[PDB]
Amino acid sequence: ESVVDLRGMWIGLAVLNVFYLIVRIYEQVFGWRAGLDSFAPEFQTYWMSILWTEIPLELVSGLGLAGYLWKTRDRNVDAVAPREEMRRLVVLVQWLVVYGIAIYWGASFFTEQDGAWHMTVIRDTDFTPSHIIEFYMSYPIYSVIAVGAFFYAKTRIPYFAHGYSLAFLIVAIGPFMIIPNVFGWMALGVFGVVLQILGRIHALIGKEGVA
Amino acid sequence: HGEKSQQAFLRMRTLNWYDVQWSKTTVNVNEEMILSGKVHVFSAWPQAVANPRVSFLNAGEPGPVLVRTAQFIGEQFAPRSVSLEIGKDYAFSINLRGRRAGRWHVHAQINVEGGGPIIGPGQWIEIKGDMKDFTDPVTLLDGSTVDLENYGISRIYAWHLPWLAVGAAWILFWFIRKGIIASYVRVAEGRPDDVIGDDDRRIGAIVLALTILATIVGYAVTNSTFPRTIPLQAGLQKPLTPIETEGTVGVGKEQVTTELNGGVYKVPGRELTINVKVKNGTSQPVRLGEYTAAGLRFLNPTVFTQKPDFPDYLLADRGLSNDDVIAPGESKEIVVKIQDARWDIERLSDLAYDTDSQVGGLLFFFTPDGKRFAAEIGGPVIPKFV
Amino acid sequence: GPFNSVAEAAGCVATTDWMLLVLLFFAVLGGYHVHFMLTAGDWDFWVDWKDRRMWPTVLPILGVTFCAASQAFWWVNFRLPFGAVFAVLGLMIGEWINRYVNFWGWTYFPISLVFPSAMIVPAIWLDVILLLSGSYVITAVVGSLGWGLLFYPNNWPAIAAFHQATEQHGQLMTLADLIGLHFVRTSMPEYIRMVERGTLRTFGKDVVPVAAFFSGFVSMMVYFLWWFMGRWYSTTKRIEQI
Amino acid sequence: GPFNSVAEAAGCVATTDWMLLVLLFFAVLGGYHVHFMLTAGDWDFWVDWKDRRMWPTVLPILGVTFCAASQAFWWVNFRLPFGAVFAVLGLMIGEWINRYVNFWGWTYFPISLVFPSAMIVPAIWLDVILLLSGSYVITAVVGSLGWGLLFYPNNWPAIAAFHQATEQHGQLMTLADLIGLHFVRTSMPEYIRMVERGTLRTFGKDVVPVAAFFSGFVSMMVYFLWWFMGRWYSTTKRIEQI
Ligand SMILES: [Cu+2]
Ligand SMILES: [Zn+2]
Ligand SMILES: [Zn+2]
Repeated sequence: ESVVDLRGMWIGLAVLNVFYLIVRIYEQVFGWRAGLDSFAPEFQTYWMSILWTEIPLELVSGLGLAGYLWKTRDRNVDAVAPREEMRRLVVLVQWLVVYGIAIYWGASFFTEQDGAWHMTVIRDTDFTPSHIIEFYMSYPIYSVIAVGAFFYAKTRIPYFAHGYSLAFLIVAIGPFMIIPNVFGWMALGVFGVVLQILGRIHALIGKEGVA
Repeated sequence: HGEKSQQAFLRMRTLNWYDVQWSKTTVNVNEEMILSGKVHVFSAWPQAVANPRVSFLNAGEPGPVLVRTAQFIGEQFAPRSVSLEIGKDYAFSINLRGRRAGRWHVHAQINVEGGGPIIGPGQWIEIKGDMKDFTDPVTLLDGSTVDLENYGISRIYAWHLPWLAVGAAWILFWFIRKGIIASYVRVAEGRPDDVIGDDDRRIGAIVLALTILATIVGYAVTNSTFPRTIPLQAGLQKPLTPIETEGTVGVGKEQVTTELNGGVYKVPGRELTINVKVKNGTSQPVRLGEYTAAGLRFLNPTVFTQKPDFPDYLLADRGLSNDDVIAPGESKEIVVKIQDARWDIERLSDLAYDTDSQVGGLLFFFTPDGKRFAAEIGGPVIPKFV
Repeated sequence: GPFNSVAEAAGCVATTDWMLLVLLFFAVLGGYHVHFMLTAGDWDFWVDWKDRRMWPTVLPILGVTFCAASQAFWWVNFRLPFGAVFAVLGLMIGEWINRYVNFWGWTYFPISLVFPSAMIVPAIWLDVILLLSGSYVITAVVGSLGWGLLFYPNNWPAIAAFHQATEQHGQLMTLADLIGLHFVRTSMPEYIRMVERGTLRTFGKDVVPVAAFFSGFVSMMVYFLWWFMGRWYSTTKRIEQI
Repeated sequence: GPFNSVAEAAGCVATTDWMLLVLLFFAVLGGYHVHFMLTAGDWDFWVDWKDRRMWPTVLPILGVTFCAASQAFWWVNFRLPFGAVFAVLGLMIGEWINRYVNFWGWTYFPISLVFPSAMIVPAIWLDVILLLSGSYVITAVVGSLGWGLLFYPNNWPAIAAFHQATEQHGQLMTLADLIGLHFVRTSMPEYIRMVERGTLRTFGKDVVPVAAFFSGFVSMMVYFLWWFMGRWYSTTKRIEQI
């Protein structure tokens, strides 16, 4: 045993961060001489190929990940040893870190990236290379990852099972309320989520003069 | 690019682009060219589009591949927004200056305030050289010259980066001097106070007092460099001057006039046939030379025997015809046949999709000598299916 | 604990501490950035939108939102005095990375045209007013007033070089206006702007000072509201039904 | 029971059941109709208001309101999966009785001018999405997205006949435009309408699809809000003072 692992995290982090880097290099190259005129055949082969492909892949990956965490759920969750709970909830915190990164790329990088592209074209279509990446890839991805985080918590930690964390809810569902054109109700309930984890870390030790 | 996807009737019945030319199609980094032309604001300006009272000239282009060095319209340097008057004509020009190597579609463009972009004709410009070589530059009032490409930028980082750093150090400091979990626990248990108490406050009182000092200093320092500064200069410009030459829709003793009397356009999708009631208010026999729509030129090969410098795309050598010098003072109704693939390709044929099934544009009539006399055409046209 | 030694206990605490800081930092960055981007725009994107009236008004007011929520989370639950700066720096980083890697790196707009608003300084004021008086009420007032006032000055050193004057074909322009005209944006006609254009009801000479005081006073309200927002986003409630 | 037999108990349950179904139907009809009439108007009243952009936007959004509250009542307290269809049918009936008995029967406007918007189909999607996943949250999202999307196509069969083209005095008109011009209303000048009139910011060809999606996404929010409204209207609280 080791309560702290982290391999899973680094795998998810390298696989996610290289992927986006490939996507950014891909748009630097095929942004020009492929993505400026959506009427051209190059738009079909280089841009719509991504869109038509990613939507189903993300939808299958979403349902496939939920379905898997559920089938493999802990049917004996109330029986979990203090140590194994401590491990399961370090894994939650792993999920949430990957989701932190996912949210950065999706909501910061690729969203404001759309800002500069709006000043580049006059738009043939709703599906600009910017949007294809931002709305149809970048956002679904952290949406999926968020649902995973939630599902993992519901199926492995007694607390997140029998309940629905209201804060975790807002986190998993909030994304499905992002819509642009054409103040404040946002996802930021990770605040609640980490307080519930801390609530739970606190309780997994009675002899805490050591901190 | 993209204009192909804007609604036909809007393209047709807002700006009627003509005499658009591009001075050089090929330029090195740092080399100028002028993009110039004329524009007639259509008199039946659509309701969908706010009044062109409040407008802006522009180079449609994919980012700053060429740098705009000045532009003019009306008869006026126009870095700010201008007023076009319904049913009048305006000359414009843009001076552009090569910046990124490649091959690029540079249109004339005008945006109207509650309107959107209206995209004039474009041409491919090859820009060759190395973007590293690009310079402006630009003369300040105090006599100096700056290179706008680079100017001011490190002064921004010199201020932005340090603070972003002081930013992080404030976070790391607290995180590390008594941490996250350790702090959650203390607060949740007994009181904090084991988390914060002077000298923790002293640190903050200090840091703040430095921060405001650094803020004052940086302020008084930047007023010493740069002691005379103006606020951004914004606002609509005095009314423009229209083209009075010579001419030229609704100007001078000599006019041509063109009432549209119904028309038919096949869906789909290459032909438009129109009845035009022409009045020759000139003193010379005139033949119809040209229909122009949305940038597009439909030429009469009888008049344009051969055969102008103009973009691909765009230039259609069939807007036939019927040859019969319309006579001076005469008043005649002629059947005009706009045929060419370019109608379908630039999606004017998608008129059948619009909430207003109606053409606009200009007709050009020519004397036996040079003179071109211009008339606005526009009105209801009916689709004929398959 | 549920730990094999004291070494495993300490090693876990320190590394969950890192993961939490990093996940919280990028969580807030996303929320804050989308919100801000969609509102404060526009004025943050473009040098020639940074006037004496609009910008130093809309920005402090839309920007204080997530600082207050972040203070609410960090102060109430940990007594950590970096909620404002945490949020603000996040915004800065999210913005800067983008302006450099994309506005410039993708689309070749020079950084003089697209540099962000400077916010760390007021963010600090905000954080230490909360530290010195563990009262959100005193902060919501005197803290966020300072947040307002401080905005313009802390931007002035990045901004002033662009407010030097040029003459271009007979007509005065700032360098900002000029960087605007020069580096052609396809959809930024000078009129979509929303910068100060003069009024008959201005007396002075006082344009920036009143905009500063205005943004201070209005931020107080926004700060009060968003503090509580932070509290509600901090909720540890379970619900039973969906 | 307080019943003399089991026959009296059964007879009571069955006939109080009817009475409750009939009082609830007509109670919901009343509220829904007044609300809808005052907001969705206007687009519902007139065939020449049923355009590609406004109608398939305002209608699903304003129409989802009472469907959500009705689901909030019927599902939470009884697990009956007809809250939407219940509301929606009521609206249709209230509407159709009026168009036939009054718009036509009293004021002689032909039914092709005054027929209501088709809504049963999206109402069904809404109800069975709630039935398959006893979740209002999943319904608020996917249910009410399908509500939006389904609106236009379920209207198309009733609407399309009137989008055939006619030439009148050298100018194109739809039959719907014609029915509007012909059957003179005293206070319906073409311009009070609020239908699509074109824009420079439309690309395609895509007018109905984006209206459909827009309505789906906006309805989610309205659905969320109106669910909880249905909850609060469900209140069994007594208050003690007036
Ligand atoms: Cu082009
Ligand atoms: Zn259980
Ligand atoms: Zn250089």
